[PDB]
Amino acid sequence: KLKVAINGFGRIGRNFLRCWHGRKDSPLDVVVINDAGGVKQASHLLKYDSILGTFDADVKTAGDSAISVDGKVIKVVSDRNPVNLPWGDMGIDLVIEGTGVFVDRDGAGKHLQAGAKKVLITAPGKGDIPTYVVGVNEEGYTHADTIISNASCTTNCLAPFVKVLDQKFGIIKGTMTTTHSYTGDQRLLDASHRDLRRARAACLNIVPTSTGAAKAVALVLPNLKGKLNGIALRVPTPNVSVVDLVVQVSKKTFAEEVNAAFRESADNELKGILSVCDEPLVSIDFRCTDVSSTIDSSLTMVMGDDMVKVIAWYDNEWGYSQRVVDLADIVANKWQ
Amino acid sequence: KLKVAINGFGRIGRNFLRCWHGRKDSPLDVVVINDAGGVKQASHLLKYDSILGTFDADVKTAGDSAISVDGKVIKVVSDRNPVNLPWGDMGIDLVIEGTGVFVDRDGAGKHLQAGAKKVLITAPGKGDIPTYVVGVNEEGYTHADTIISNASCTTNCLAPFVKVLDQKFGIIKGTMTTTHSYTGDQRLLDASHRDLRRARAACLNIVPTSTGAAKAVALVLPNLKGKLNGIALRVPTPNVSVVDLVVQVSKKTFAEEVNAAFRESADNELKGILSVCDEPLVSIDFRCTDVSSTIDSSLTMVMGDDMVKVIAWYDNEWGYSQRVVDLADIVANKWQ
Amino acid sequence: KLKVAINGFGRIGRNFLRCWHGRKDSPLDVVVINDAGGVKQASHLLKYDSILGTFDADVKTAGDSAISVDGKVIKVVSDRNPVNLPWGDMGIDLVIEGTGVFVDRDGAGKHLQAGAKKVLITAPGKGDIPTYVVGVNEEGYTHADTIISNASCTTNCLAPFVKVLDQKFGIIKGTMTTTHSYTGDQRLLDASHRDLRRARAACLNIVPTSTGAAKAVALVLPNLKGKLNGIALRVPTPNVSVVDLVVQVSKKTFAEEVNAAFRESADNELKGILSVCDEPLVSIDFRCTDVSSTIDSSLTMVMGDDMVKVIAWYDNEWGYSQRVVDLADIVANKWQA
Amino acid sequence: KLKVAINGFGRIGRNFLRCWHGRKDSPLDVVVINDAGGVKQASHLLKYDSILGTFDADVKTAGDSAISVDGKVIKVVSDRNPVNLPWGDMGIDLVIEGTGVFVDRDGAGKHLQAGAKKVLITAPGKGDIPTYVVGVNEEGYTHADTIISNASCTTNCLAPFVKVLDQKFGIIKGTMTTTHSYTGDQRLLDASHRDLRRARAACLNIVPTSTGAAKAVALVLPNLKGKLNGIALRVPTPNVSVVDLVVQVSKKTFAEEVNAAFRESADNELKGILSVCDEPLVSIDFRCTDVSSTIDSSLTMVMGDDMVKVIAWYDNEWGYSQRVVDLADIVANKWQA
Ligand SMILES: NC(=O)C1=CN([C@@H]2O[C@H](COP(=O)(O)OP(=O)(O)OC[C@H]3O[C@@H](n4cnc5c(N)ncnc54)[C@H](OP(=O)(O)O)[C@@H]3O)[C@@H](O)[C@H]2O)C=CC1
Ligand SMILES: NC(=O)C1=CN([C@@H]2O[C@H](COP(=O)(O)OP(=O)(O)OC[C@H]3O[C@@H](n4cnc5c(N)ncnc54)[C@H](OP(=O)(O)O)[C@@H]3O)[C@@H](O)[C@H]2O)C=CC1
Ligand SMILES: NC(=O)C1=CN([C@@H]2O[C@H](COP(=O)(O)OP(=O)(O)OC[C@H]3O[C@@H](n4cnc5c(N)ncnc54)[C@H](OP(=O)(O)O)[C@@H]3O)[C@@H](O)[C@H]2O)C=CC1
Ligand SMILES: NC(=O)C1=CN([C@@H]2O[C@H](COP(=O)(O)OP(=O)(O)OC[C@H]3O[C@@H](n4cnc5c(N)ncnc54)[C@H](OP(=O)(O)O)[C@@H]3O)[C@@H](O)[C@H]2O)C=CC1
Repeated sequence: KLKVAINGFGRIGRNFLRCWHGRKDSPLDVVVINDAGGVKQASHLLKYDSILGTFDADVKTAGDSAISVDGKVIKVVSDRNPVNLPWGDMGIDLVIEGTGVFVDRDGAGKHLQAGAKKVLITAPGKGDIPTYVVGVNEEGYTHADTIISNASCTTNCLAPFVKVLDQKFGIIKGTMTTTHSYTGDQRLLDASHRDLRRARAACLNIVPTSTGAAKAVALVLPNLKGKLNGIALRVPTPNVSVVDLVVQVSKKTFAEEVNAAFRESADNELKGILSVCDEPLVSIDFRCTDVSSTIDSSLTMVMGDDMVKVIAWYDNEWGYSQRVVDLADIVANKWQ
Repeated sequence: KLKVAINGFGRIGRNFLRCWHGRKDSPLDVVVINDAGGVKQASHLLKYDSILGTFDADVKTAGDSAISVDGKVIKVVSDRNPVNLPWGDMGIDLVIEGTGVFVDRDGAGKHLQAGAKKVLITAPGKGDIPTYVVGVNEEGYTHADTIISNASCTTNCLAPFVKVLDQKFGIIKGTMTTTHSYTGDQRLLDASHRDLRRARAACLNIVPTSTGAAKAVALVLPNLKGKLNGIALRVPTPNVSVVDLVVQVSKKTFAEEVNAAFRESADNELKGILSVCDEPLVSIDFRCTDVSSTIDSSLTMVMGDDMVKVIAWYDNEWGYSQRVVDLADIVANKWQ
Repeated sequence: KLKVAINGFGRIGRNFLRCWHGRKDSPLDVVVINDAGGVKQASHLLKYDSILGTFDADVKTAGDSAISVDGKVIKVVSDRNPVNLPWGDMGIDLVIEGTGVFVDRDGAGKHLQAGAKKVLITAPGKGDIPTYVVGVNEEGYTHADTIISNASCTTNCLAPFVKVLDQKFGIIKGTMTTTHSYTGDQRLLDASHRDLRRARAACLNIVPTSTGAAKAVALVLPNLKGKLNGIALRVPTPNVSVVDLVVQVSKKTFAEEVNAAFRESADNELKGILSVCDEPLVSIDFRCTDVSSTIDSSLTMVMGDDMVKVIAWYDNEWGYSQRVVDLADIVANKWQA
Repeated sequence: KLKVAINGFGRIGRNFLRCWHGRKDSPLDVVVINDAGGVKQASHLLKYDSILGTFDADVKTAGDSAISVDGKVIKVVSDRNPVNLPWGDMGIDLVIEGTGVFVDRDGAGKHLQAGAKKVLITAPGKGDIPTYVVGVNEEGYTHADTIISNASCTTNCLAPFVKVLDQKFGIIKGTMTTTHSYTGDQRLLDASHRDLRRARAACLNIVPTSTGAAKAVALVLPNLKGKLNGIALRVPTPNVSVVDLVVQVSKKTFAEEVNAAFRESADNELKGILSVCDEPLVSIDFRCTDVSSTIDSSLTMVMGDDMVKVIAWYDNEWGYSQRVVDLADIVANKWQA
């Protein structure tokens, strides 16, 4: 019931399509896809995936202008410049901007120029762009918004439980470290990169790198402005990441009280977004989890009664993608 | 000038031998080695190493009771039970206990029974065993000690800079997380293990696990008793690890002041033990570093003036081994 | 029907249970497991798998003596010594031996001493033990065999299509190499091992190691006695392997014909055993394939009309386990004691 | 002596510089580098290497136009378009082309348009470009060749011992497979790529991919035209590869004899090019070996007296680079313009 266009059929673009496919009675209708790769490439890389495994659905080529998924057809275009896109011609209502290169208002606006009605950036938007994290501040959304951001994968894992920590105990200050799976932005072997660390062989190193999730939390949760900072450590795993948040709170507490606070939310206002796991699991066990963040309850610690340490897992590819579909769903429900 | 016996020719045992080999005018004399493996195995695995690379020295078999290194001969025995060892027969002064199974007083004492004069455990000693970290409290050592511990690799990285942080700013409370390279204690593929997490495929997961380094710091630095706790995250790298320490201090400070405090120590009382790196490096760049801990100066952060976050690198195998040689050197210099 | 006991709940042991669980109207009944690790461990590792993913079934501990899967309770014992197992007491018909330590008659025989009626080794048997490969020589099995072998994962991948090659082109001689994923027998980090190459860090090296798969093929395809040989190259992947076979055939041929020969068999004789893939895929795309061998068609080459090169993929864990289930199924159907 | 310019400071480009740096009394003088990434980047990546380790030399930036290694200053420029390079202005004699994008005459020719006197491609040339393999056909090079190719890392590993086999046993036909470490052309995570197999996550798969190494061997050893073929299997290791060759030889032989043949050549003809290792080693033990091919003796097999299987290791980065240095050395010694 809503014409959606996928701009950039990469990890997020493909995960998004498969996430959408699995939804029941979806308000969205993916009609077109744009990628620098060919049509035979789109179908091949959509059907076979080194992380999600083979797609359980009939995926084949539909000529040279489209692909087929369980019968349904989806147009396939290719144009590095968004302005030259048939968005208007097709009456595209929403464009899923997942190229990683059109994050500001100028770049992302080119979709609007091409005739698109609205755009959702699958990443933090630079400049003055409204960003939303489902379960944290999506209510602030309004159809009047033509360009919106769904933040980063890390921000979607952090915001949900930081919100609980702040409402229940009151965060004073804090730092975070995310031991993150490597991503396409890194190099397979030591090679040129503006970030001299991300330039190093990704499957061979623990790669420290900056993160904006810490400060970005303040966007969706104003009360946290200037209260958090952090860094990231990219490690040799292909997917699934973990956040290590340490905060000083105003109200004294203890490990199990903190955990119970998370469970209360997980069962109510954050059901489907936040989860608490009591099992002694490892990263691979969290692949394909729909929630944005899963607290490893047994790792929660409190030092000196007011320094809380929380460990939360998140499938950076799949989990975030479900959040993209959710935000897109909201756009379709609060339309015109 | 001191008969040393290597009990357990594993990662630490082999690294220790190669570390010792590189020392100039060493007070130590490695005369014997004991391992569950054969003689041809000891020489092969000593000469070829997937982490340290090929040993630059002539290593060959010396029959069925010894091996040869650059000409020098070293006896090779094999006996799972230490009591049945020719320590007394050879007049062994010090035994480098690196089997990982004789960590308490009963088990490690068996070396003394076999005729050994003293034992140095290359790991935290369980029970009432004096533990020392060079550069932190080695002065407390006395020849009267028959069984001593050199703590863990993590404790040797943490203690050095925690000592500086506490003397210069006064630690109130803190938590730590070590993103650690996998070790032999983990499983290559999901298999039986008392620790249900360490039981999972090590090259495929981020594996949370308990650590005693946090509490162990209190042994070598009494003032820290009950002030720190922490966890470990084993990741898919074969060697080199990193500590992420967050502490609340009494004296307000800022990132560069903290770094300068580390440099001051690195240049004086902690020269050779602690180091500060201003380069934007990654884990592989710290392999074979002799220091116990290297602060990544650009990652240092301070939140709200009294919450300090420090990131320090350490070669868990090689770096720790140099510390083993150092403690052994001390034992030889404060002998009888 | 058949009372089955699993001895050694490792990769194959757990892949076996899950393989069995997926079968419909199984003639087998897994009633007990001998896990050295314990009940909590058996339940946890069965539920969570780094390769197979989370078992889609309700798995929990049952008291301190068993576990349950979707309600079916399975007893759990722990004795490293087979002779002390309550096999006779429980009336165990078939013991699935997947410890990797009781691969010879004296070892496996211990299960018989404990009362089990028959033992099936999930690996090449050592010595005079009959070995079978489903799709190649299973018909040779008889209820009289007290100790059988299901061969290795490599033999199960090779034998099937080698059989097609031989009967269709006549194999004169040949050699093969398997680029194999690492396994529990290798070392995570450089450490003691009888095989000085397997002693080296598995996730960091290309590790050459001997293989009996080539010779083992003669045990199931007598016609190829002393005609094949080869080695293995253990590489840094957790599961799924690939065999590279180069044979000199009597009949001059060409790639397209060789592939066509495989397709015929795959569609008939070896349906469910051998497969042919025309897609340009990679190792991971073959995880959880039930067949024991999948020919990569586009890689088939023929040099000088008589030198054939074949590349076949195989899930050394899941595909092999499915075969162990099939062989056990034959033991049940051929039973009648 | 020879004014050398490095175009493309990638894995080979940097391995080259370090290889050159280790040489004594080199006839080459590296005076400029064209790095798209910049000066700080060229200096940093030259100093810190995830595979080679930290360069044991004082490496720093020099102003904003150059870098220096142990005091020797090397200019750095950045133009993705070769035609605009100051080659003529600097009087560059030889351009080391390691970008992987100017592998044909029209591409490499751009360096000549910019004033360089000669171009040496660190990869198979596309089209009518003469290609050489040090130890096999270097003597065929003449100063008249303006654009040459040093072939691929796989061709440099195969050719050398294939030459020994052919002249000592006569190769009738053959096929090979190289279990190759991944390279920058593969994708870190599933992503767009002309080669649908190379598009797949490199550290997570066994990736089959085509190779020209077999055919390329004919360019340096004419005698083997149309006699060999093969493929490549990219595996999860960062560096070092291994070639698996299976050939049918005219003269009946046996493993011990084949190995002995390699040792003779290694000790004479191909000393410093071919080597023979009797140790049971693994991939990592061959990092930084100067030879371009090391025969794993204990793995040599012969099936039916005429089917020979050879396994040879090679550091596709460092060994190849050392060869690029040698070929450049021949350009200098054979110069005289
Ligand atoms: N991976 C993850 O865990 C998450 C990523 N994100 C964000 O999503 C974005 C993309 O990331 P990710 O999918 O991971 O990375 P990928 O590189 O896998 O996806 C980016 C895609 O953009 C495509 N592309 C680039 N330019 C164009 C263009 N101009 N027109 C059409 N297609 C184009 C690229 O095609 P080609 O390959 O041909 O160059 C590539 O397929 C980034 O903003 C990232 O931060 C957010 C959450 C999670
Ligand atoms: N790796 C690292 O980063 C560090 C490890 N350590 C500590 O050092 C110890 C060993 O660790 P590590 O070297 O890493 O592990 P390894 O398993 O590589 O070394 C342990 C060795 O003990 C040998 N061994 C076991 N029992 C005996 C015995 N009874 N007699 C003779 N030899 C025996 C084992 O032989 P076999 O393999 O035949 O069973 C193995 O070679 C542990 O205490 C560990 O915590 C401390 C600092 C750093
Ligand atoms: N992995 C694969 O791809 C294939 C393996 N195989 C074969 O199957 C066998 C096992 O291999 P795999 O599962 O891979 O390896 P694992 O090591 O994962 O399994 C072996 C199991 O045997 C258990 N065990 C050892 N001794 C005993 C005992 N005495 N009593 C009870 N349990 C015991 C071990 O327990 P613990 O860990 O407590 O020591 C371990 O769980 C081998 O014969 C192997 O060659 C065949 C086909 C495929
Ligand atoms: N790696 C190995 O094992 C071997 C590789 N080779 C061959 O060498 C070549 C390069 O391979 P490799 O070093 O491995 O790969 P890399 O990608 O690491 O090196 C290629 C380099 O070319 C640079 N580059 C691209 N275009 C230009 C340009 N127009 N001007 C200046 N610099 C440019 C790239 O810069 P940037 O990253 O900024 O895009 C990159 O640094 C290929 O021909 C390859 O087949 C041969 C033997 C061995």
